[PDB]
Amino acid sequence: ASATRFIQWLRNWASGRDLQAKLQLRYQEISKRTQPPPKLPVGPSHKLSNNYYCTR
Amino acid sequence: SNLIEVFVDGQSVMVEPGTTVLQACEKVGMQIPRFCYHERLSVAGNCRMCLVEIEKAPKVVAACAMPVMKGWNILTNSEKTKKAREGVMEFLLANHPLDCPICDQGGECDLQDQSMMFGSDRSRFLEGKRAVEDKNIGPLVKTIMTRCIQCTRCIRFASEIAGVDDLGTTGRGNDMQVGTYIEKMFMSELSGNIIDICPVGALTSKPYAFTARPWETRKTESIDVMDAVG
Ligand code: SF4
Ligand code: SF4
Ligand code: FES
Repeated sequence: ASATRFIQWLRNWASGRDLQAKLQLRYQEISKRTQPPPKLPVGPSHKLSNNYYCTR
Repeated sequence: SNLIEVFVDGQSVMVEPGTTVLQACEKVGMQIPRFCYHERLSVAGNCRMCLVEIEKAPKVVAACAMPVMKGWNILTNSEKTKKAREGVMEFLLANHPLDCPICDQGGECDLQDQSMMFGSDRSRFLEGKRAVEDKNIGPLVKTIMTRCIQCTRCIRFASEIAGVDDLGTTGRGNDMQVGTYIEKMFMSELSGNIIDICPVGALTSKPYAFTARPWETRKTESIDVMDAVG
């Protein structure tokens, strides 16, 4: 038998609680193509005035 | 017997009267970033990069211009000297094209080595950049006057040492073109030295053109044959 309902009882019985968190575990919440094009933020520089290398 | 004691960062050095600030700094081991000054050529205060602040003075004087008198404490690493070098470097590169990949000069470039060490990391610049129409000077010297920083060193070279008198400044402000106005084919003796005189990639060898970058080729010393002087 390959039916999940009866098998899930066996794997839970034989040492420790299972059911959730599978071996494969790549079904839901796996985002393909990452995200829409983002904008990377700038640090303490980039913005002009008082950006001398004498201070840095 | 004709010797003046002066201080470079507080260190004693003896110099001949008439010598410049940069000449006095060469004695101790210091080297102020420069663009116009040359060991063989004359003195002009064009670019104003060799700014060095001497204490008890309101304005910063160039290393080219001032002759050293008695009692000066030349400060090379002060708060104002660093801001002077960072300032002018931003002005020099505001109206200079992004040509480092297409430039014949690579690692040998004076603008590259100095802007990394003395100049600022980032530029405030937003809009501008002037473009200069290139003039065909000769088949021996390739000339792209867009990259020229109007330093006036080649003009002095052709006038004082080469003695040909063809190059000259034409126009005012941004619109200043270095070169011959009459579009004359400049070919004379010592014309293969003007490519080495120019600190930037404005004047370059046309027969050499594009083959290797300065860092890639291994240098070897040799005496040149087929010449009387050697
Ligand atoms: S002259 Fe120097 S800084 Fe200017 S494009 Fe050529 S390599 Fe780059
Ligand atoms: S072509 Fe070169 S040497 Fe002549 S003024 Fe321009 S930067 Fe200076
Ligand atoms: S190098 Fe001295 S003013 Fe240009």
